[PDB]
Amino acid sequence: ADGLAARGTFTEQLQAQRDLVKASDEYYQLADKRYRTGVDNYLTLLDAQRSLF
Amino acid sequence: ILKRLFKEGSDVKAGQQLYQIDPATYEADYQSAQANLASTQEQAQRYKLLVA
Repeated sequence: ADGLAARGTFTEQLQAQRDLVKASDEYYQLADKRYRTGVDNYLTLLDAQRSLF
Repeated sequence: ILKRLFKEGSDVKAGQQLYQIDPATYEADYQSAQANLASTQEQAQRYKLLVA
């Protein structure tokens, strides 16, 4: 029964976690675009990279 | 006045330079405004790239 509860809840948890990772990856990509155009510096890019990690 | 650039008794034309009143403070605040343009045009172009 604990194995069945884990099967039932980890699909929802892992899909929420993949959406977490997709959101943080898109945030890092926008911070990289903001850096490459030239508005913010490289420290904020490294902070976004650590959040994605 | 630094120069007088018209011959007296001549057919002058609309848009011809006559005198030269010494530009010192006018070149000064022209450069002071040109610096603001050189910064804020960079701001406008960076944000026009980033809105897309």
